[PDB]
Amino acid sequence: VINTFDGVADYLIRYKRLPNDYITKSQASALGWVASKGDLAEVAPGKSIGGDVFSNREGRLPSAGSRTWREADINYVSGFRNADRLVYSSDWLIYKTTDHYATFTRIR
Ligand SMILES: Nc1nc2c(ncn2[C@@H]2O[C@H](CO)[C@@H](OP(=O)(O)O)[C@H]2O)c(=O)[nH]1
Repeated sequence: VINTFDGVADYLIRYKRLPNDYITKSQASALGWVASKGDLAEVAPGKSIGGDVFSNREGRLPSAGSRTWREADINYVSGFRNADRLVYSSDWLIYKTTDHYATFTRIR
Protein backbone atom coordinates (compact mmCIF):
# COMPACT_ATOMS: atom_id res chain seq x y z
CA VAL A 1 0.00 0.00 0.00
CA ILE A 2 0.97 3.74 0.21
CA ASN A 3 2.14 4.32 3.82
CA THR A 4 5.68 5.80 3.76
CA PHE A 5 6.63 9.47 4.49
CA ASP A 6 7.41 10.16 0.81
CA GLY A 7 4.61 8.00 -0.65
CA VAL A 8 1.86 9.64 1.38
CA ALA A 9 3.41 13.15 1.03
CA ASP A 10 3.46 12.92 -2.75
CA TYR A 11 -0.07 11.48 -2.92
CA LEU A 12 -1.31 14.39 -0.70
CA ILE A 13 0.37 17.02 -2.98
CA ARG A 14 -1.06 15.24 -6.06
CA TYR A 15 -4.65 14.40 -4.95
CA LYS A 16 -5.23 16.63 -1.91
CA ARG A 17 -6.50 13.71 0.19
CA LEU A 18 -5.01 10.63 1.75
CA PRO A 19 -4.72 7.33 -0.23
CA ASN A 20 -7.54 4.71 0.01
CA ASP A 21 -5.86 2.82 2.88
CA TYR A 22 -6.54 5.62 5.49
CA ILE A 23 -9.47 5.87 7.93
CA THR A 24 -10.27 8.49 10.54
CA LYS A 25 -10.59 7.64 14.23
CA SER A 26 -14.43 7.51 14.21
CA GLN A 27 -14.31 5.23 11.07
CA ALA A 28 -11.81 2.95 12.88
CA SER A 29 -14.00 3.00 16.07
CA ALA A 30 -17.13 2.11 14.00
CA LEU A 31 -15.25 -0.94 12.68
CA GLY A 32 -14.33 -2.26 16.14
CA TRP A 33 -10.98 -0.55 16.87
CA VAL A 34 -10.33 0.27 20.48
CA ALA A 35 -7.55 2.56 21.65
CA SER A 36 -5.07 0.34 23.60
CA LYS A 37 -6.20 -3.01 22.26
CA GLY A 38 -3.86 -2.76 19.21
CA ASP A 39 -6.52 -4.41 17.04
CA LEU A 40 -6.67 -2.11 14.03
CA ALA A 41 -5.19 -4.65 11.55
CA GLU A 42 -7.68 -7.34 12.59
CA VAL A 43 -10.81 -5.15 12.38
CA ALA A 44 -9.68 -3.09 9.35
CA PRO A 45 -7.05 -5.19 7.47
CA GLY A 46 -4.52 -3.14 5.53
CA LYS A 47 -5.81 0.16 6.95
CA SER A 48 -4.08 3.01 8.79
CA ILE A 49 -5.43 5.81 10.92
CA GLY A 50 -5.15 9.34 9.42
CA GLY A 51 -7.12 12.44 8.41
CA ASP A 52 -8.05 13.76 11.89
CA VAL A 53 -7.40 17.31 13.18
CA PHE A 54 -3.99 18.17 14.59
CA SER A 55 -4.40 21.16 16.94
CA ASN A 56 -0.70 22.33 17.21
CA ARG A 57 -1.31 23.29 20.92
CA GLU A 58 2.43 23.38 21.61
CA GLY A 59 3.06 25.82 18.68
CA ARG A 60 5.93 23.71 17.22
CA LEU A 61 4.66 24.13 13.69
CA PRO A 62 4.28 27.56 11.97
CA SER A 63 0.77 29.12 12.45
CA ALA A 64 -1.11 31.37 10.02
CA GLY A 65 -4.63 32.88 10.07
CA SER A 66 -6.89 30.29 8.43
CA ARG A 67 -4.22 27.47 8.57
CA THR A 68 -5.31 24.15 10.05
CA TRP A 69 -3.44 20.80 10.33
CA ARG A 70 -4.32 17.13 9.95
CA GLU A 71 -2.29 14.05 10.79
CA ALA A 72 -1.74 10.49 9.51
CA ASP A 73 -0.01 7.39 10.83
CA ILE A 74 3.11 6.36 8.93
CA ASN A 75 4.63 2.88 8.44
CA TYR A 76 1.77 1.15 10.34
CA VAL A 77 1.24 -2.59 9.49
CA SER A 78 -0.36 -4.25 12.54
CA GLY A 79 -0.47 -4.33 16.27
CA PHE A 80 0.01 -1.30 18.49
CA ARG A 81 0.28 2.00 16.67
CA ASN A 82 3.83 3.42 16.36
CA ALA A 83 5.15 6.96 16.81
CA ASP A 84 5.46 7.94 13.08
CA ARG A 85 3.22 10.69 11.77
CA LEU A 86 2.92 12.98 8.80
CA VAL A 87 1.39 16.32 9.78
CA TYR A 88 0.05 18.38 6.83
CA SER A 89 -1.46 21.85 6.61
CA SER A 90 -4.43 23.39 4.65
CA ASP A 91 -1.77 25.24 2.56
CA TRP A 92 0.10 21.92 1.92
CA LEU A 93 3.17 22.28 4.19
CA ILE A 94 4.13 18.74 5.18
CA TYR A 95 6.16 17.76 8.25
CA LYS A 96 7.20 14.38 9.52
CA THR A 97 7.69 13.30 13.12
CA THR A 98 9.18 10.04 14.35
CA ASP A 99 8.64 10.77 18.08
CA HIS A 100 4.90 11.46 18.30
CA TYR A 101 4.97 15.24 17.78
CA ALA A 102 7.95 15.94 20.12
CA THR A 103 9.99 17.08 17.07
CA PHE A 104 9.26 17.82 13.41
CA THR A 105 11.10 17.91 10.06
CA ARG A 106 9.66 19.66 7.04
CA ILE A 107 9.61 17.52 3.86
CA ARG A 108 7.21 19.44 1.51
N1 LIG B 1 0.83 16.96 21.09
C1 LIG B 1 -0.33 17.22 20.45
N2 LIG B 1 -1.09 16.19 20.01
C2 LIG B 1 -2.24 16.46 19.35
C3 LIG B 1 -2.70 17.85 19.13
N3 LIG B 1 -3.87 17.84 18.47
C4 LIG B 1 -4.20 16.55 18.24
N4 LIG B 1 -3.24 15.79 18.81
C5 LIG B 1 -3.25 14.45 18.65
O1 LIG B 1 -3.05 14.03 17.26
C6 LIG B 1 -4.06 12.99 17.31
C7 LIG B 1 -5.28 13.06 16.42
O2 LIG B 1 -6.30 13.94 16.89
C8 LIG B 1 -3.87 12.43 18.49
O3 LIG B 1 -2.74 11.55 18.62
P1 LIG B 1 -2.45 10.16 17.96
O4 LIG B 1 -1.93 10.41 16.57
O5 LIG B 1 -1.55 9.49 18.93
O6 LIG B 1 -3.73 9.41 17.88
C9 LIG B 1 -3.75 13.43 19.37
O7 LIG B 1 -3.42 13.28 20.53
C10 LIG B 1 -1.82 18.91 19.67
O8 LIG B 1 -2.12 20.11 19.51
N5 LIG B 1 -0.69 18.54 20.30
